[PDB]
Amino acid sequence: RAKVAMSHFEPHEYIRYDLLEKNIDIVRKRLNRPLTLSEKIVYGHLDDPANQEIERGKTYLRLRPDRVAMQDATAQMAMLQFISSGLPKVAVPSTIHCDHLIEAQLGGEKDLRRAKDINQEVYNFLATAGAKYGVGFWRPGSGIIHQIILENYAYPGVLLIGTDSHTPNGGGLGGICIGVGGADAVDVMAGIPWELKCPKVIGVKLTGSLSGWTSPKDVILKVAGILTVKGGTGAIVEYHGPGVDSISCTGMATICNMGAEIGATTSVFPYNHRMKKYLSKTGRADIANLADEFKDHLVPDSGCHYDQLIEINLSELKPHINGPFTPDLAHPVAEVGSVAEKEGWPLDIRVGLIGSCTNSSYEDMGRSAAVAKQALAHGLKCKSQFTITPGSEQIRATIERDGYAQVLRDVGGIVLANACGPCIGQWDRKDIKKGEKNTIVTSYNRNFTGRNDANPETHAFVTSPEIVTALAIAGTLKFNPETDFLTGKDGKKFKLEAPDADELPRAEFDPGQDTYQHPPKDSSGQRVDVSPTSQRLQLLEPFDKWDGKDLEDLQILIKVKGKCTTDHISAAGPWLKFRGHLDNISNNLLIGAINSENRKANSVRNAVTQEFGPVPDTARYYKQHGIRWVVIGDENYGEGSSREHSALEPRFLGGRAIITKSFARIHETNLKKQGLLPLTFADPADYNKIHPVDKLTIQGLKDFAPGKPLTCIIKHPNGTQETILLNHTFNETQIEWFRAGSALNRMKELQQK
Ligand code: SF4
Ligand SMILES: [O-]
Repeated sequence: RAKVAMSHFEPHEYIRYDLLEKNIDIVRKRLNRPLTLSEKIVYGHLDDPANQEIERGKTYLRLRPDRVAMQDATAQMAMLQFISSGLPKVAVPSTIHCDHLIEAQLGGEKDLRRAKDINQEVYNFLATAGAKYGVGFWRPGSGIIHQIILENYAYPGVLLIGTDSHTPNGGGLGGICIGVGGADAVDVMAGIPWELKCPKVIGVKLTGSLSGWTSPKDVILKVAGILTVKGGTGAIVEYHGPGVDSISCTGMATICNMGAEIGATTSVFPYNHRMKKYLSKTGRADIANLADEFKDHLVPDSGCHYDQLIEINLSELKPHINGPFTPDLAHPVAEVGSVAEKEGWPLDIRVGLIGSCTNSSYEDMGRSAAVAKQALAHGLKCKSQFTITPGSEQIRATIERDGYAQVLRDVGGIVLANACGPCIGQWDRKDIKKGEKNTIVTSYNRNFTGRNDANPETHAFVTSPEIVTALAIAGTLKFNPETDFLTGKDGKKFKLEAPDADELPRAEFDPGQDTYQHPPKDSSGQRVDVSPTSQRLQLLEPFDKWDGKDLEDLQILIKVKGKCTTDHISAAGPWLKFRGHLDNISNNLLIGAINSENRKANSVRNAVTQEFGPVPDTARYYKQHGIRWVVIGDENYGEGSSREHSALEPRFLGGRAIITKSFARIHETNLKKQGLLPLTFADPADYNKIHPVDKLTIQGLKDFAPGKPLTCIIKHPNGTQETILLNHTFNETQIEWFRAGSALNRMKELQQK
């Protein structure tokens, strides 16, 4: 047996491709059919491969992940729940990355110094709880969670879970990396099996090769346009075909990253020589050599069956730019100017923003610098404001060293700290006023309303970093880098040629400053202090167990119209200040959702006072008076970012059930984890039978069972009653979470008490 360590920081934790192989072989003896690559890695990690029921789309798999990664906006509540479990140490390699609480304002070093003073209490809490429980800690300034994972922790065949919806990024290195809520990370840190509904597999066969201005980002901008934001739900997207070898390993991670915007469980590429190359240049040639010996297990079987196949010819793909509003409104760059003109979207670009974990590779930075040096060679600078977010300290130190950062400063860019910043709305943006209509273009991934600056009228478009750079120099959406001319300082018209740049540094990567803090797994006599008067951190009081009774005469808090993402439910931005304080963050509950009654945000009728007011204030009034309530939603409810606060906050303010036409995956799991009932209409037209004034009784909880629907009695004010049926996806493990009041309550019953 080979003894190759999982990373440079865990020299004693070895990669177990021997167990992966053994489990794949138990499973293919049972199934007698070819396995896709995602099937090999996922079934290769089952807790019990001989007995597990495997039906794509139907069974819940009990899995053993190799490691857990958390970022600091979700690590605080995952760790406060681990502290209530009472367990002494994490069971698997786990890390915390401090990337979400650094606000962009002054640029780089100045913003990091300010964040360290402002967020002291929280960074402290996380560093101490990390030292105490055996969790590795990447300090503020070190980089964004997915770039640090790609550079240090992802490898072919890993099963990794992360408390962030863009965890799929690590699929660019052939692993299965899945986004989860904080309570799912607590299961694995605690050592119990992790459950995942068996995925469907969408295959995307790539043919030809990219060339010119077309980059890896255009592949997933095209795929998002084809599948739409609800097309990937419950499936893994598995890229394959001869065109795969023409994409860099970091380009593969860009594509897997943005698969989060079509609702996919994750995305994955097969192990090939581009990944081998990246592993060797990031100090992990021993891992590339071991994966070469287990190569058969890290590619799909011949003839495996995909549930949907899409074919993309890379040689015909053109540059794309998606938005405004939703990531699946796809346009060629060649025609977004004309469409904008037509639709009334501002053509003048105020800000061009590149980088973040989706698009800060060395190759991305080099291609953007290659565009920028052509503008500089004609005496031009950006017309738009222009920001650059490096995804890690290693990338910042290396592009600084190889000269790209200076080219990007000379065209007018400001380099921001190695942190999410504008990508999750941590941006002190003052060039526009709130409600001023304007257009920004980014090389990020989500461009939903208010995501980047909390201004509903900002039209955000997502594209590749080299296209953001060319459009920031032109200053307008009415500019096509492939066809159009700019006028230099000197009066000559010139055309931008297609950027060419190296994939990886010729020299090695410069790691930059010391940013990792290993746990004393010696010492650990750390005491975690949470002040009882902190406004930022609060220990959890357990939720009530189920009373054994049906839910009668539930009040509707709000019937939501249309789209309701986790940012409508639990907004980010300034509310990130309270991600470790459940009572204070609950003051944002559902403030962005549209009430069907009046089509306004944050204005619902209080049933007792008959005043219209804020949703959190109304939910606290109902709670205070003993009125149990419900939310009614439309399709794909809870779409988006993974924040379990979206499920914790309604449980905390007295909600009992959320009834919708359908749920996004991570949010439905988070609702079940927190003791709420996520239920869907057995007939979606019944959404129209429920009016805001109706009261509901959910009956049948005594006989709650997998596959059996619950009965809902709609009680109309005129005395009419209508019965409808509601489906649920609970298996009996999950019904036990409901009966105990939460999954954490259940686990504590199992820990002998
Ligand atoms: S907020 Fe943006 S930069 Fe931060 S982890 Fe998510 S995708 Fe990456
Ligand atoms: O994310």
